[PDB]
This record gives sequence, structure tokens and C-alpha cells, in this order.
Amino acid sequence: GFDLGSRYMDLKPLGNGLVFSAVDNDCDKRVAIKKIVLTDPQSVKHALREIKIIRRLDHDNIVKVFEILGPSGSQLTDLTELNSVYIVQEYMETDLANVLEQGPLLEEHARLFMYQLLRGLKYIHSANVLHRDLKPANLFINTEDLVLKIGDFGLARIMDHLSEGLVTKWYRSPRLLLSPNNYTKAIDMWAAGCIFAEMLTGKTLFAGAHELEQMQLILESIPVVHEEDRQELLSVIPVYIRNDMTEPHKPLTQLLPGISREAVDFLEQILTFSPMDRLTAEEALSHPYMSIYS
Ligand SMILES: [Mg+2]
Repeated sequence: GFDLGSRYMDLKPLGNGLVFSAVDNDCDKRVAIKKIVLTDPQSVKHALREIKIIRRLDHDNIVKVFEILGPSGSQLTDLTELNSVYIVQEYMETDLANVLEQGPLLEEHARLFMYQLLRGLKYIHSANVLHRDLKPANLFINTEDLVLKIGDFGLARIMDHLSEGLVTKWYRSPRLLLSPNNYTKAIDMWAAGCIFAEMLTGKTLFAGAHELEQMQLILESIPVVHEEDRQELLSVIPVYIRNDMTEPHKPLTQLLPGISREAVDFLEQILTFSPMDRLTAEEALSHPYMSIYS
């Protein structure tokens, strides 16, 4: 119903209305608009890093950016003299989290979406861009075409007051839990493995409520095969978890009951404890299970 600037019309919020649907009046096309509130200098730094990363990305499996708007909704030409900025971008029908709320995918859909996620990751990793917040809610779906696009580069960095409690732990790799300051390509790949499993089952694979429970759940199901890893872990993790990892639990195959052997075998090459053993996005795309799409 509301106008933003001289160009965007019929703004309707898409609980938390900082994300709107709007019509671009120069084309009469539906777009998405994210309002970004510039509160602190830690909020200006997060806005600017996000804007720089998203501007440089054009790929079939990445949400397109159209425009950056200033507080009044007029276009920016290239800013801590500003209370707010808007990001105008491709309107997407839904996100993978909304899809998985209605149950698991057929393997054929999970596989096709995985092939798109990996193609998106190969691209952003080639630009040395780490996403750092891969989860179903940041994977946008057009259901008619079965197109998956990676969006919400809010937490993204060029590889080179935490709000820790607002970051979901479910898609975090063992190395990210042990070494929290350092994002890597391999950390994105671990999250893609967890998202593949969730598409197959409709359930979070490792649903820990904090870092420690997340590590416990991963150790219950994923073996530590390198001595170097085992020694680091033994010196960091508490007694009850160390006890728990010599107790019997379900392996990956039993967390994915009735899923084809080929899907589980592919997944076992992504959900390796060590990133040294883990398929890169490029290696994953060239694995037989995925090369059927190439
Ligand atoms: Mg999101």
C-alpha cells in the first residue's frame, strides 16, 4: 500500500517487517526490498560488507540484486550520514525452510536442489566469498521451475556483543564449533551436507540447542578418523561428551532411514569430521551422484 521513493509502490511486509514485496513502477514487476537499519557502527560495517559482496555476484543460483536505496528510497550511486538503506532484489516465491515445514522432498527434488546449491557454492567460493549462514531459510525456491537460489549474505565475508544466541548451531561444522573466528570454504560445504540430509528426511540432522550439544550430536554419528583431530577434541570437550563418544549411537545411515544408498554414500563424503577429507563444491559436482545433472 505504501510508496518508497519515486519508483517503488505497494510495499507489503513479507512477524518481522524489514523485508517487503513491492512493484517497480518503471516495469510493473514485483521485487523484494530489505530495509537495513543503521543503528551502531557495528551495524554500518555489516551493511557495507553485505552490499559490496552482493553487488559483484551474478549467477543462476544466487538471488539477483537490482538497487541500493538511501533513507528516502532514492537510488545510491557508487554512508554513516544515513539512518537506513534498502536493498532491492529478485522476488522469490518461497524459501526451503517453508517447503520442508510441509514434509521431506522426493530424492529427485532433494538431489536437484543439492546440485543447484553446489553450483551456487562453486561460484561464490571461486570469488573467495564464504556465505557463513547456509541454512534452508536462506535458500530461495521458485516452485514452478524448481530453481534454488542462495540469498541473505548478511553474515558473508571475503575468506582472508556477538549475538551468539541468534546464530543457529544446526549447520555449523565441528571445526567452526572448535575454532569460531575462522570461516572456510569447507564450512559452507558442511552446511550443504546438513541441508541435503534435511531435504531427504524433513528433519534437522543435528539439532543442538548450543555449541556443546551440537558437538555431542555430531560426535554421536560422525567418526573422528585423524589422531590430530582426536587429540584437539580430547583437550577441549568435557568428560560427559568424551564418555558419550564411546557409547553406542545411530550412524548417518540410521539418521536417514529408507534413503537410497547412493545419497547416503555421497553425503558421507561431505559430513567428514575433518575438512581435509571433505569434498569441495567442485569435487562434489564432479561426483557421479551429481554429474548426472552436468
Ligand atoms: Mg534469512
